[PDB]
Amino acid sequence: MTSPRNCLRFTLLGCGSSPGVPRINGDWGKCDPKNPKNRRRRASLLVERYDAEGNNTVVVIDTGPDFRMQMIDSGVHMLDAAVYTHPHADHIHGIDDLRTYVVDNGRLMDVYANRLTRNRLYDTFGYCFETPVGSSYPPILSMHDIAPETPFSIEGAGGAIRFEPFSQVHGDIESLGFRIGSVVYCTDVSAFPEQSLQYIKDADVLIIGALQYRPHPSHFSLGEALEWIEKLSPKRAILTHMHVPLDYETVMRETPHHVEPGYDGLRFEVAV
Amino acid sequence: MTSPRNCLRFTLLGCGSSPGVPRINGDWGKCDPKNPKNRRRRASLLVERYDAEGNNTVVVIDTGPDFRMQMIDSGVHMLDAAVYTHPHADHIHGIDDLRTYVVDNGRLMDVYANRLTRNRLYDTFGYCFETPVGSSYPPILSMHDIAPETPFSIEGAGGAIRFEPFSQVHGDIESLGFRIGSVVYCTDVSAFPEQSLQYIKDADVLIIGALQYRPHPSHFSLGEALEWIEKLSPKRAILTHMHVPLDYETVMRETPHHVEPGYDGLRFEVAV
Ligand SMILES: Nc1ncnc2c1ncn2[C@@H]1O[C@H](COP(=O)(O)O)[C@@H](O)[C@H]1O
Ligand SMILES: Nc1ncnc2c1ncn2[C@@H]1O[C@H](COP(=O)(O)O)[C@@H](O)[C@H]1O
Ligand SMILES: [K+]
Ligand SMILES: [K+]
Ligand SMILES: [Mn+2]
Ligand SMILES: [Mn+2]
Ligand SMILES: [Mn+2]
Ligand SMILES: [Mn+2]
Repeated sequence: MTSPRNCLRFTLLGCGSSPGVPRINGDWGKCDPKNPKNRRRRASLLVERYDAEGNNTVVVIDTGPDFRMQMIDSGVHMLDAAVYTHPHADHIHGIDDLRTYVVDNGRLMDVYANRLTRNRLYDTFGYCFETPVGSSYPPILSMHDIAPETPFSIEGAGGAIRFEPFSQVHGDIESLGFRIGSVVYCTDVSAFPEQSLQYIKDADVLIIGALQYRPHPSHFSLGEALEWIEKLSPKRAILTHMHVPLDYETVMRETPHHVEPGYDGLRFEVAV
Repeated sequence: MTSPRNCLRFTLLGCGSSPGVPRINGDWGKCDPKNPKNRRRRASLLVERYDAEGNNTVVVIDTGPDFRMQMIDSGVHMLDAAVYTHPHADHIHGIDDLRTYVVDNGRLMDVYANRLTRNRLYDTFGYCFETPVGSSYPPILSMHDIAPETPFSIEGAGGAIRFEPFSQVHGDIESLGFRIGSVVYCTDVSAFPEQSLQYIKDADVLIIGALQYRPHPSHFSLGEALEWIEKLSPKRAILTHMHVPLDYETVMRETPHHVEPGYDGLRFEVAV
């Protein structure tokens, strides 16, 4: 058997900070421009469940500006739902590209967001939900609420994928993290509230944001992320949302064996 | 002399329709997937003026979702201004990526838009103009009005670039086209008003949208674009905003010698 079966499969679609690596002006920072692993798209995760016959349920976490190229390069040509962490540009400005799937599926695309995120999507992308005055474009999205500490499930051809959302502090706003089975996704986080600890401890894989070496008001530094990894004892940790000071080979050396920097297209399967 | 001097230089950053080619679901339509010229980013044009010493003024027309990769691949690492045609997703959803230049230039990025476009950018990207409640992010953009039949000039290190905007019908809304010297850029157009004809006739290069073979309410078909090219007698025409029915090699054969389909990265210099 040479295709995925009886598993969850995770693909790190993007592992960069908000301006990407390099920045738009060609700035690679301290990254080796010759290592393709240092070319970073904006942060996003693809989550799939495969059954015994290889049928799949497919869910994306965040639709940033790189969403179209991320999906094309993933090789996965269908989508059941999108789930959002928070309403920052690098996580939402690719939303229009969900249109194609609406035509393929013959129904509105199910999207999942908390109230803060939803209310900002309605402000800035209202035409995706309701046809405005002077337009003939039908809406393309169907909104579902999510909230910390309330699990939700997304159905599809591979069976249901159950998400456990939890609260994160992200500078001056809240973002969501998610546990999916044994795998935890924590991007855009500067502190973990006490009530969220149960969701983040004892993960088989912890995917955790580490922006740079120096402190930043909205994200963990590398040292802060490593302190959390030591406390939470994941079997493996993968760093994400990495900015131009963090070079792949350098960070690989500086971190424990069970910890690695992410790279775009990083893919693994786990039991379900 | 092996770098540009004493010229205008134009780069077709993107030549695709709104979902790109291929679509996000991997659909190439009738395009040969093996020809790299058929991989199309969303429509945008880079305009540069170089002086005798190779100093440049750099202006982008539209900042769609592909804007960051377009600029990186262009090799041009600075920007003086952005000019907008109309407020559709494929032309504006990359706007946040102007942030990097604001830091480099030490001043807000000058953006140019008509009232319709400006009012939609304020709705959907207000935080780029004014810090909202609960935020510490400074604004990044400085807005300037443009209107059909009123020329405007953008200053920079290579000298001024003079734009002549004009009205286009684009289905149920108006879009702007621009003449820059001898070069005319007409994307997202389904009809030309009589008063715009003076700007589009007798171009050295006419860059004109041709979506597909079949009629569409918002864009010229290939046949309609060719009818206009015959009436307007440009020396050379380049087709843009091309959707998945239009294969590069096929359209090259079907069109007169002085007419060609565009491709991403297409670049030419003209006298100033
Ligand atoms: N009010 C806002 N709405 C959406 N995006 C914002 C807002 N304010 C700032 N941003 C952008 O959100 C991103 C913040 O990046 P991060 O450091 O990854 O939390 C940057 O792309 C900012 O330019
Ligand atoms: N009210 C709106 N604001 C912004 N973009 C829109 C709106 N309505 C539709 N669109 C998108 O704008 C694009 C229209 O594409 P075009 O066929 O190139 O004119 C598509 O990406 C649409 O999903
Ligand atoms: K390591
Ligand atoms: K031809
Ligand atoms: Mn972010
Ligand atoms: Mn953020
Ligand atoms: Mn368009
Ligand atoms: Mn349009």
